[PDB]
Amino acid sequence: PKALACDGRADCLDASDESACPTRFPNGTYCPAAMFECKNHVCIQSFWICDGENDCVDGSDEEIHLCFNIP
Amino acid sequence: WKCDGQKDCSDGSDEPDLCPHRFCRLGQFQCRDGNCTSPQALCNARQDCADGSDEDRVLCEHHRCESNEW
Ligand SMILES: *[C@@H]1O[C@H](CO)[C@@H](O[C@@H]2O[C@H](CO)[C@@H](O[C@@H]3O[C@H](CO[C@H]4O[C@H](CO)[C@@H](O)[C@H](O)[C@@H]4O)[C@@H](O)[C@H](O[C@H]4O[C@H](CO)[C@@H](O)[C@H](O)[C@@H]4O)[C@@H]3O)[C@H](O)[C@H]2NC(C)=O)[C@H](O)[C@H]1NC(C)=O
Ligand SMILES: *[C@@H]1O[C@H](CO)[C@@H](O[C@@H]2O[C@H](CO)[C@@H](O[C@@H]3O[C@H](CO[C@H]4O[C@H](CO)[C@@H](O)[C@H](O)[C@@H]4O)[C@@H](O)[C@H](O[C@H]4O[C@H](CO)[C@@H](O)[C@H](O)[C@@H]4O)[C@@H]3O)[C@H](O)[C@H]2NC(C)=O)[C@H](O)[C@H]1NC(C)=O
Ligand SMILES: *[C@H]1O[C@H](CO)[C@H](O)[C@H](O)[C@H]1NC(C)=O
Ligand SMILES: [Ca+2]
Ligand SMILES: [Ca+2]
Ligand SMILES: [Ca+2]
Ligand SMILES: [Ca+2]
Repeated sequence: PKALACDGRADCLDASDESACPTRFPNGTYCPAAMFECKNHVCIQSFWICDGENDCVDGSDEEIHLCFNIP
Repeated sequence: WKCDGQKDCSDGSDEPDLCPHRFCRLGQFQCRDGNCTSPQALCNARQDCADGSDEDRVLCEHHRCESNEW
């Protein structure tokens, strides 16, 4: 469904629906501040970081250089 | 329904400019801290939000439901 495109979330199996649409804010930002964002422009609740699952399809959450600083 | 971009109301009071940022999809209640839950979770005596905004006293003070439930 078209309405699910560019809502912040992975809906295409390869998250293509987020991958090719504008920034969300004037300061050049793709996601609300209270969340974690991935290089394909999907963004997710913070606790998904390094939980063991590639939650945004680019897998930026599971790149360990993030949670080297998270207990 | 309030604060979701979809102008459900004709006069436009449904969507003010002082509206907080919406995290949840259309149809989902938004907790004050930004969490989401199904509408039936409101005032159900079970803390369904992290901070329990669905269980705030003011939200339940004059709660009502349809003719088929007691
Ligand atoms: C690009 O631009 C966006 C905004 O367009 C930035 O995101 C904002 O970042 C700021 C700073 O973190 C956020 O401001 C803070 O929000 C907290 C939460 O309140 C929000 O959510 C509630 C939910 O009920 C709403 O009611 C409310 O209106 C807000 O939307 C506040 O608690 C914070 O207040 C505290 O700090 C301030 C000082 O900053 C004090 O004055 C207060 O007393 C208090 O201590 C604060 O207001 C803002 O909410 C963010 N908005 C969004 C949409 O995310 C990005 O950070 C920015 N990104 C980049 C990379 O530049
Ligand atoms: C949806 O619901 C979930 C829970 O199911 C929320 O999770 C909480 O998120 C908040 C932040 O939004 C977390 O608060 C952080 O707590 C850190 C310390 O933890 C103690 O205090 C918290 C309560 O604040 C307790 O929950 C916890 O048990 C501990 O007692 C702080 O260090 C953090 O500070 C952050 O901001 C300051 C000020 O800018 C910075 O200096 C810090 O570096 C840091 O960035 C923060 O306050 C809280 O711990 C989470 N709780 C749980 C149980 O997960 C989600 O956030 C919510 N979804 C969204 C989108 O908001
Ligand atoms: C992203 O889109 C926003 C919409 O508010 C702004 O137009 C912003 O200038 C855009 N940034 C870029 C680099 O295109
Ligand atoms: Ca999407
Ligand atoms: Ca993850
Ligand atoms: Ca509305
Ligand atoms: Ca509840």
